[PDB]
Amino acid sequence: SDAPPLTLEAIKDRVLYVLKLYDKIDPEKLSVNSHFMKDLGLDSLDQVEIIMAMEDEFGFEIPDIDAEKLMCPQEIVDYIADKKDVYE
Amino acid sequence: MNPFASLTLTTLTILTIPIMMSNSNIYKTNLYPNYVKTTVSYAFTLSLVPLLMFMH
Amino acid sequence: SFPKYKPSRLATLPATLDPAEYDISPETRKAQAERLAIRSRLKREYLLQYNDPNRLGVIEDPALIRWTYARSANIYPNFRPTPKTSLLGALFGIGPLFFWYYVFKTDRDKKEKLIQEGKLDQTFNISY
Amino acid sequence: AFSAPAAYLTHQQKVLRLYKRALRHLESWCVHRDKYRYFACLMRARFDEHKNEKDMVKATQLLRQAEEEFWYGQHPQPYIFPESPGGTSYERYECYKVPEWCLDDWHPSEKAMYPDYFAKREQWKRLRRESWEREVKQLQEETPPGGPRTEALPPARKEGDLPPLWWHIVTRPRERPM
Amino acid sequence: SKMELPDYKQWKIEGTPLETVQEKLAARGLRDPWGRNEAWRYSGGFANNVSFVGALLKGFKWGFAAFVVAVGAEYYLESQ
Amino acid sequence: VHIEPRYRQFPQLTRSQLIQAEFFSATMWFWILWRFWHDSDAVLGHFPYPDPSQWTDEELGILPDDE
Amino acid sequence: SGYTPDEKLRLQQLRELRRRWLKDQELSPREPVLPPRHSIFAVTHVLIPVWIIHYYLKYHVTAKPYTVVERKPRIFPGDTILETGEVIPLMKEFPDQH
Amino acid sequence: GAHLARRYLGDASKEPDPLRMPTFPPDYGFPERKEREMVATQQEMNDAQLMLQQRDYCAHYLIQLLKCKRDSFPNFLACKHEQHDWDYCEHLDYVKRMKEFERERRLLQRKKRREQREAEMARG
Amino acid sequence: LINENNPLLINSIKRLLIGSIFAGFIISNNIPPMTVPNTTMPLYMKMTALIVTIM
Amino acid sequence: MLKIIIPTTMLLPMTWMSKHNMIWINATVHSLLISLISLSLLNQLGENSLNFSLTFFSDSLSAPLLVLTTWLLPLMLMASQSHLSKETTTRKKLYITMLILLQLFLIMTFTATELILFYILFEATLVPTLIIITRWGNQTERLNAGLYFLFYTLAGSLPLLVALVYIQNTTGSLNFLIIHYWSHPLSNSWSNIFMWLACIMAFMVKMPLYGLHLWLPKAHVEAPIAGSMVLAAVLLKLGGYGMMRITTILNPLTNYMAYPFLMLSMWGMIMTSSICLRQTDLKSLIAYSSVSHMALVIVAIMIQTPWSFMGATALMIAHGLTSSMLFCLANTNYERVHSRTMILARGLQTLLPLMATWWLVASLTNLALPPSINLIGELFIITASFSWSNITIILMGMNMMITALYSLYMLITTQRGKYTHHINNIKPSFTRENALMALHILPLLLLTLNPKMILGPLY
Ligand SMILES: CCCCCCCCCCCCCCCCC[C@@H](O)O[C@H](CO[C@H](O)CCCCCCCCCCCCCCC)COP(=O)(O)OCC[N+](C)(C)C
Ligand SMILES: CCCCCCCC/C=C\CCCCCCCC(=O)O[C@H](COC(=O)CCCCCCC/C=C/CCCCCCCC)COP(=O)(O)OCCN
Ligand SMILES: CCCCCCCCCCCC(=O)SCCNC(=O)CCNC(=O)[C@H](O)C(C)(C)COP(=O)(O)O
Repeated sequence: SDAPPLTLEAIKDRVLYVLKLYDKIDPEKLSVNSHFMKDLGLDSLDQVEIIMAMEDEFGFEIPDIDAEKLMCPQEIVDYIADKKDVYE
Repeated sequence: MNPFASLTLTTLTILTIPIMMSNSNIYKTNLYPNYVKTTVSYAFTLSLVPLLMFMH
Repeated sequence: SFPKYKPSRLATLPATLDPAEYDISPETRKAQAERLAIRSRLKREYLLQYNDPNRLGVIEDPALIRWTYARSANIYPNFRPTPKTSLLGALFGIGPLFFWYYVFKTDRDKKEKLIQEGKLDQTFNISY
Repeated sequence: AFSAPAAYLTHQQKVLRLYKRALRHLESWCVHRDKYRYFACLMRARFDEHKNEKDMVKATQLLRQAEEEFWYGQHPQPYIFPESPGGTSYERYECYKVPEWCLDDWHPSEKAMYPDYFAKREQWKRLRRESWEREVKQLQEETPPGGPRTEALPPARKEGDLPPLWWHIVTRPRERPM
Repeated sequence: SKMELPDYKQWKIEGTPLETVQEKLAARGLRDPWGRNEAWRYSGGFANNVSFVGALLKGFKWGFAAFVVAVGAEYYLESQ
Repeated sequence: VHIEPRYRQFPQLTRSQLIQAEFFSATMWFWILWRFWHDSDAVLGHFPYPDPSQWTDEELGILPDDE
Repeated sequence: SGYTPDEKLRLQQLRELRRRWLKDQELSPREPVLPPRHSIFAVTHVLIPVWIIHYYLKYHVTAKPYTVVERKPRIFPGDTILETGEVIPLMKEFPDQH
Repeated sequence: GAHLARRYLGDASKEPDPLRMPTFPPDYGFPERKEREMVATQQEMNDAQLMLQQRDYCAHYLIQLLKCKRDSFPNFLACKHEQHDWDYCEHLDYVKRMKEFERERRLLQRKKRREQREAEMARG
Repeated sequence: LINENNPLLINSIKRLLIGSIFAGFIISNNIPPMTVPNTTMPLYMKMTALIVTIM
Repeated sequence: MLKIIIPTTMLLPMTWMSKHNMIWINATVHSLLISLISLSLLNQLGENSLNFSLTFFSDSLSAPLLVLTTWLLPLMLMASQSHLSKETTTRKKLYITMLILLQLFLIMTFTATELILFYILFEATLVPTLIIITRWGNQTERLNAGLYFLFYTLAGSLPLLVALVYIQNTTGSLNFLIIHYWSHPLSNSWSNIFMWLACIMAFMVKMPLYGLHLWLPKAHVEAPIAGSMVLAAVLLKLGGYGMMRITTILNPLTNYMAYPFLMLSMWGMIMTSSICLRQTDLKSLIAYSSVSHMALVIVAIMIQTPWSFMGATALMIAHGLTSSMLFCLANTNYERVHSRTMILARGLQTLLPLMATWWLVASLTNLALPPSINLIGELFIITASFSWSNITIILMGMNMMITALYSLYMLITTQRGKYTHHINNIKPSFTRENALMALHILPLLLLTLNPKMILGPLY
């Protein structure tokens, strides 16, 4: 029928897959708890691009006020889970 | 009486039958859309005949 | 450098193009903080009632009652006969009446004058 | 939508918002991905050229000029996500959202079906009832005497406590209710 | 269901227009860090695509063959 | 029928859909060619346009400018 | 920049509560506890209406004048009339510019 | 179209006006014009229920086409020769109208030129 | 998520496909002549629609 | 006619001798039986009227009015028994007595042969209505509105009496039959002009005419559900019926004296229809729509053509039914939210589906959707006005465009959108409310099959 019931593991895998694609972030050092500024040394304009990449990946728009607060892959995964009403 | 008038009137009147069944136990089932589609197909098939008579 | 965008009544000036958001002084920040304080206090007052389990009914909003009362019941006590009000009332309530009266009277006089001379071609004019 | 707004946006917030908006309108203009990548890297370089400018007057003037450039060069029909406010599916399913309190008006015959769901609903209702006074007390202690400065709400700082004003946030119907 | 993502290391911009983009930025002094994320748009069945005239003449060969065989049959049958 | 999402790969296709698309495209093209071969006059015309300059003055009844 | 510790903690608690509530919206296997021909379509949907309409038109509508008015049938030279047996003369010796 | 270019840009008084045509007598230059012949009289056209537009000098071919169409109904690809004949008659009528247009154009060009030459011969 | 392999959609579109292919020829040949055709036209005007379309 | 009058009077002791928990049932049942009996009056002749006696008569114009009046009481009883639950028994009986007296006075008014008795009952109809409005209304404005209802009417109707007793002093009779048969033309003099004004303004106030309509948005809004129902459905038609009756003696002066009233009505249609577009009060919106509809009846009566008369009668009946249904629909939501604000309660279609359907049907009938009798009346009036003057089609069509604008708007704001969050006391619709809606709407659709029964004596 329509799209399958996307779950938490799917969202986490998609977020890490998008992040690993990015040239700047080293795939080995990247973790789901990795802070974008302290751990990987990215700037704010780069965080904006990461947010836009996730926006394109999942096909929905995150407001800027909500977008600025996201600094970990786990944070983005949790935000997408709350938006999509994903409980597993 | 020639069947032209009867067929033309039947074409229009048989479209209203599923509307009369909107309170019956077909409207609360999942077979209603297929029923309406079949009714429309039958109406088209019936309406094809007066068209043939006109082309004749 | 570029063709300037000029605002209008039905197409206002954008939030990015107003100078007020680019000439900031401390009193502006103080006013913004006060506005946030009022909005937050109102929001908390609403949310305290909204989330209450014991509440049953409608949370009555004083702003809506004020709006309705101002639009309906507070207009006459605040009305003064002034040259602007008098002219506007006289025009908007009198001019259309005599305008339409002149139009219809002229048309009907023309029609009756045509009828009397017997040149209207009123054949098949059974129903009226 | 989920975060409490602030009194104002700082210079950094404004320039980041302008960057995102300009990138989105550039993508709207540059339909294909390779061309969009080229011109987006060019736009990123153009933003980075004044990354470490310290005089705020010149920074604000450049921001104003960039805003004028964006307004003149914006796409008349920019791309909008379907569920976004300007999208084609923004409020499509709002007609199917039904508040939970309507379940209180169901007939006993209707409640005869789904008994487990209504037992769990009674559990939820009692949980809501038993924690309201603690939430009100916590709100009345944490808040300043003058009143809340920001719409931000506090978490539950005790153990057997729930975050104050949680019932309507938790009991949201769905994004695809039916 | 029960389907996992492919390897993230297979996405290369090699042979794609993203390479032309990469050289065009490199000639200016900048880099494109999101080129690989788009690589899947040129990798699989999306690697080759038809043109407009090719799209219009999608089934010209089979229809033309049917047309010629039908004409050849009917013309020779007409000579009774 | 049961196909699955593929995530950045060309979606799974079935034989029937390709054969039906090709068959209908070929049918349309054969129809166009058949009608062109049998009903060419519908496009190219059937009667030629006469040139008014080719009509003699006697054909249109013109006196030789003296009467 | 980023979540404050109180904001983040409140988000975790609200997220846990919302996830539990969403899990509570699920149905048990028994949950909907309900309390205690070949061509028959074409005869009750086509045959019956057409019978009624034919009867009504033939014996009620036609009983009044001008209720059902027909266009006059076309007549061409060489035709034969079924009512009077008359024949229509042919169409006057075509010039036959062949 | 060229006629439109000649009329709207050049001298408009050298070419016919479609609303006012013909202006010359039909026997002005022709020594003997025979009446145009019609085959189907009013009665057959009335019986065939032809439209007032269709009741032109090609009506007989149209009547034959309608008759053969009615007779051979199920096979609708038999009325080719009759349709060809009716279309040929219509084409001939259109060429007749074009001939009338060209005749009036040439007569109008000749008339004004002849009168202007007579006036020039009367200059002195 | 591209998946068009559902019989309802295929049949519904295919019926109107056959219609949009053959209905013009079918209908044009059974209706009687309702007007007088334009038999004589200039060649550059008979083809005007086609060159305008391809241009 | 006494076969309907006497049971109506007998309804009073039956209500007053009933038990404390049985007044509503008996009243509803016997009022329905009386309406069934009154249905027999629809068998009218084609030439003259049904002259029952020297006192009462029935015509093709008054029979549908009588039928509607008799049918309205059971609906009023059904709608009034919800908000009067906590009331004491004696006050409930007083309310039912007021309703029964109003119905009896209306039946007597719509059948009086003499003009003076018609005036007496037409003025007597004021007391029960004023008592209902000023005693069982909800807000403090119900007092002021009552005065506006009491003095607007009388100031128009008191000169009429002075005219009526004058006419009998010159012609010798006020019986409508003798008046019609012995009718004489009216000369063009100042005395005749003021006689024309005296006989007309009494009914112009009741319609009401634009300019003399300020009492209606107060009285209809401030009255309880039954009061507003009887005001819109029947009490507004008294002016139209009286004008239709009395215009016979006003000819041929009506040719010249109708110009100001025609202008006022044709501009007031647009004015009130535009006012309906910006209305924070739903009940006021319905009340203003009522005036916008009645201006059409005023125009139709003024232009004096048979088509206009039939259209005006049909429009009167249709508007009465539609306005009653709309007032009931508004009161349904008012009894839940306890506020008349149109934007307070939104998205009700999600919570109340069948009531949303009732809203949709009422709105469709309000904007004159064919082949409803609203459309029949409006179209007949428009055709008659076009015969009167073609330029009228500029305004009338405009009114139509506005009429659909404020109707569906009313349907969209209250039913569509998303429900307001803080409201949580919306209970499912009761069987009484749905039955009232159905009994309002089913005769409206049934009258389409036999429109000649509400097309008046000119048919
Ligand atoms: C807010 C809405 C309220 C309701 C409005 C009610 C409308 C009532 C209007 C009555 C219609 C006309 C009344 C009198 C008829 C003619 C009026 C006059 O303008 O016409 C001329 C009349 O001549 C002079 O103008 C006399 C009238 C002058 C004095 C009247 C004062 C007008 C001021 C407006 C008053 C406002 C009306 C509402 C008051 C509250 C015609 O010239 P003439 O041929 O010689 O007279 C013909 C009549 N004859 C045959 C009997 C002799
Ligand atoms: C809610 C507000 C509505 C107001 C309605 C009231 C206006 C009604 C019109 C004025 C009423 C006066 C008519 C009373 C009965 C007249 C009958 C009659 O024909 O008698 C006339 C008498 O006519 C009059 O005297 C009338 C004069 C007016 C007196 C009262 C003045 C009231 C205001 C008049 C002008 C305003 C009218 C319209 C105002 C519109 C309302 C806003 C002639 O009698 P004879 O003695 O036989 O004379 C002929 C033989 N020689
Ligand atoms: C289709 C498009 C239409 C046209 C669009 C026009 C767009 C114009 C582009 C030009 C934009 C500018 O000049 S740029 C605005 C000029 N002013 C400044 O740059 C002030 C200094 N800003 C900072 O230092 C910030 O911190 C920051 C650099 C963001 C780093 O923040 P992070 O710590 O988070 O990395």
